[PDB]
Amino acid sequence: LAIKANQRSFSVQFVERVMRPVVRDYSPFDHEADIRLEINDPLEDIGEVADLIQQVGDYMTNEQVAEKLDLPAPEDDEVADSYRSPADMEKDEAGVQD
Amino acid sequence: ASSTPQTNVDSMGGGNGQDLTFEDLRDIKDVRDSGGQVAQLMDYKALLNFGEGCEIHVEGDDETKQLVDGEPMTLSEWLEDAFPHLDLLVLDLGGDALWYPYAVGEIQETITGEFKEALPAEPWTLMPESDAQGKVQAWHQRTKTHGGYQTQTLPADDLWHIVINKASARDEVGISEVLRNKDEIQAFKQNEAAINQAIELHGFPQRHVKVGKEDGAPVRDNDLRRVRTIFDPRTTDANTAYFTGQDVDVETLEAHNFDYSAIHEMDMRNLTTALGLPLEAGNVGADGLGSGKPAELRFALLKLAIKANQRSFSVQFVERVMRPVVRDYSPFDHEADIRLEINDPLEDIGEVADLIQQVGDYMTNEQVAEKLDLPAPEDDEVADSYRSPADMEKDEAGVQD
Amino acid sequence: LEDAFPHLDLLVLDLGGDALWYPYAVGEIQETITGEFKEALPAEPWTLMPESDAQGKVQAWHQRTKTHGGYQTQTLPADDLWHIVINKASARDEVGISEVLRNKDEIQAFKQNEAAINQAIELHGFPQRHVKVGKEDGAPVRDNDLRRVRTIFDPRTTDANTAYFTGQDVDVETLEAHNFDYSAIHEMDMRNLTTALGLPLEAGNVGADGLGSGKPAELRFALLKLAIKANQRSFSVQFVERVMRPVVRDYSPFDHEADIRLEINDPLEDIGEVADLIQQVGDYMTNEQVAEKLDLPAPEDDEVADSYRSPADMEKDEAGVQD
Amino acid sequence: NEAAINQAIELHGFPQRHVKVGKEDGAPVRDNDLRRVRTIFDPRTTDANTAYFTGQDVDVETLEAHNFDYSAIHEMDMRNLTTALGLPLEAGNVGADGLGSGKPAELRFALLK
Amino acid sequence: LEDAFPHLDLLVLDLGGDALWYPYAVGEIQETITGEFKEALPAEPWTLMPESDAQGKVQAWHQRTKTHGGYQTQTLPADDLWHIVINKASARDEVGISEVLRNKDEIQAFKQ
Ligand SMILES: [Mg+2]
Ligand SMILES: [Mg+2]
Ligand SMILES: [Mg+2]
Repeated sequence: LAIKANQRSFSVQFVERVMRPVVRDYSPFDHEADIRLEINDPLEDIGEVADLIQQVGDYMTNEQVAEKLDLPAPEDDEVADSYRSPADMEKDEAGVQD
Repeated sequence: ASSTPQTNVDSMGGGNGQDLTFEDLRDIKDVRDSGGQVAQLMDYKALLNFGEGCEIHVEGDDETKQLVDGEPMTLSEWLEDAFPHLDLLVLDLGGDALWYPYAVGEIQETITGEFKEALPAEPWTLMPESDAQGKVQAWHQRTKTHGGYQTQTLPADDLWHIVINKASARDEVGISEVLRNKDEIQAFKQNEAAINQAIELHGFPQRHVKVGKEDGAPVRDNDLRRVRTIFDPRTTDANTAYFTGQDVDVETLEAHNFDYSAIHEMDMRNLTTALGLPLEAGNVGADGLGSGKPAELRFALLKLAIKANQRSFSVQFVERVMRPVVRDYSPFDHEADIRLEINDPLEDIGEVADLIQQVGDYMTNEQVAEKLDLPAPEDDEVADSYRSPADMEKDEAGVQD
Repeated sequence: LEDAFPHLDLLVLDLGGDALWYPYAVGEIQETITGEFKEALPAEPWTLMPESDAQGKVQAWHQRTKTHGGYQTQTLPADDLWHIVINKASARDEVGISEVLRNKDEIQAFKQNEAAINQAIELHGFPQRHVKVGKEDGAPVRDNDLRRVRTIFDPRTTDANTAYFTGQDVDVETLEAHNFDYSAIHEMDMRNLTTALGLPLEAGNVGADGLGSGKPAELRFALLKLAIKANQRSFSVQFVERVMRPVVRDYSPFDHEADIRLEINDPLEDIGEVADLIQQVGDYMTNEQVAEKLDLPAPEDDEVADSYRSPADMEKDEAGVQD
Repeated sequence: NEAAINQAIELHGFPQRHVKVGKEDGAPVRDNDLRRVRTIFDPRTTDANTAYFTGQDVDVETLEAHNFDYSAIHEMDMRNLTTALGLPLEAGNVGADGLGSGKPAELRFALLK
Repeated sequence: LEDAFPHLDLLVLDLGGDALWYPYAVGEIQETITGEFKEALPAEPWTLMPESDAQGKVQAWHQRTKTHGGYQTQTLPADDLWHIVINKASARDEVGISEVLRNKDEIQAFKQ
């Protein structure tokens, strides 16, 4: 909680008074865009995340899983937005008698 | 059957404002500013109550949908745009309302038209003036300056104030938990100082050289100066040896053992319990209480206390800062069913996942997404279903399960 | 009623708190500037005392409040006030008992023993230096002589690694820290106070051997839950009967004789234990009964709400094959 | 027995300072002389790290806190009262070895039910 | 932004470290010899102190640095500098608190 409070306080402030001025002054983009910087939790357990994904992956889109699991989102938006696994969808290109 | 409430409210008008002087308020700041163990404990209280962040809900949000910036927003989208860093504001004000009798601030605008922010004010600088029915009718401000102090008064119309700790309903001015416990805080600091001074004197052995024969010739100060020069601990080293006549004795003041650990554990127990924290927050522990139903009770009590503070803050923040912002700067209905809710700091998502495995068959996909702290499904038809969205996708074809 | 009492969770904690401390919680019913119900508004319970008739019913309320001078006094006809009593001597007791006043002697005993320990730690918890000067049966040493010795041996200016050189006729004695079991006195005090206030020992940051385990644990936590249930039911009945029903008469188009219940949540539920139960015997519970135990909204369609097999199982029977 | 323990803790639970003044077999010290010594050694105005400087004919003795097992007296009293009122021992915030386990537990909870 | 801030993981650790030790992390925005953004460039926080207006906003920055003799002094318009405060007394506090100066007494006690 103390780390989260410090991280959010730094992140908001870094975006608002160094990233946004750079987007005004040196960039062809809109500086009013919804930029967030986020700073990683130092004490994550990826095994605890993997356990969670096994228990309730059936309620998470493939992008939500990739986000929690700290991976790039899937290549195709159609599978990224699906709930069932990308491996399960590939396995449904043919496949029989499971 | 009353418009004006017909029951009186114990107003100490003989005490001008409340009996809280600016010096009492500035002494709360002195405790907060000072650092060390007591300040860190009250920071842990703020972080438990408010550090896990927040979410805005509007009951029936979908029906609010309106073209604001020529494009669609519901009131939840508009409020999320209006209060973009609400997690910081909630931790700041929630902190202030735990230390001081209130958090307090003003509503600010852009140079013409739109809402800027809800802007806090330094709570030690401000005290309320109350009417005979206990309502704050004006705010009085004293601030440090180029000279000593400057003084200011404000009509209580564009300020807002949140009270967590209060004596009762009707109490619109609240209580500082610090001033309430000042005697216990003083006791803690005094015992800490007593231990530090006792370690300095008694925690370490000291050399006592005795010179001359007992019932023999007396030794004067100039004689002891030469002996001091020989036995000086400044220039002695670990493996120095001494050669003497029989009439020189190297005695020692032993380190006189006392249980400063138990005194610290006692002090910390007193302070943590006085501040309503569990003993564990003070880096101190107790036997048996770490286990079973004894553990379950104290952590249940902590979560109940947090829940009470969170609800008291959340209701009040909506009713006297979010709703006024919706009247003054917004195209939506201010009478809409807005709720702020502040996250439980001590959730176990593994326990939630275990629950969803056992009884997911009785929860809609939206109820599951809510418990699991995720966005609701994209299509309302699947959101409202009871069987998993992955199972419904699997039923686009699928065979021999 | 949910629209009439939007923040009832806060009101219940406020009044329930007051009715445990004081003999009663007490307050009034308020209206908007014309017409509608505003709120049930509490009043400061230390400021109000009831006047009882010969049959023990409260016939009037008497209020004393601090003011610009000393005190001002007020009297109210007990018609638009309402009051909740949790702790009472019996039925017929319409005025109730303060649990604090009832236990005042034990609270005093606790505070006295606490003060005694703090003073004992200050005097006896820390060793103190005793320098003795002069030879035994020798020349006497006067106060002005001890002032110079005090200046040498001053604990204020001494540091951890100071060394001393003396003639034979100076003795640096010590008052040891004289050991006493203040921890056991605290445990005893806390046991007395918690048991007097009907809380378990564990609430006081104090614990007991064996009592954390097995049937010994189960009994004390059962006793706590029974005491809570008794208070909750006593408050709930009374809140409905003498504030919610009057509001339903005076400001509502509904029947005040309707079967209203307020119920207050159990603080010590284990949702995992409930989920285990639903797995074992869900096959005997309707979907509404499951949703009630599990603390969820009832299903959207009454036909599925009233069914015994899961709503997910019924959805799965919209087609589905080869399970 | 409860009142007796509270009084015993007050008198015997805490150590007390005994300053003895004058030389043994020496000149006597009168009440007005002890009043001035009391003023020097007063526990009311003493603090944790006070130091004392004296001639040889002043002794700072102590009445140690004399150990007695008030916990066992409480456990005995509570066992007496709970059993007299037909409640299990556990109701009084007091416990017993072995009796929390197995058939020994099952009997007392069966009796209660 | 990923192209503009290629080593943000190091910058965040440097500034985040400074903003925990000192009342603020502080720095400037730098450009290539003509046109494009170079980097957000930190500055040594012990060398810089802010000047606050009556409303508590930093209106100028004041800099003292060691040199060939003793010290030289510099002043900057607070327009092209930027500064991050983690530890602060309240909102409105734009100058922040050093956690070290706050705990100096406890640090001295430890070392002694
Ligand atoms: Mg001689
Ligand atoms: Mg003589
Ligand atoms: Mg004589």
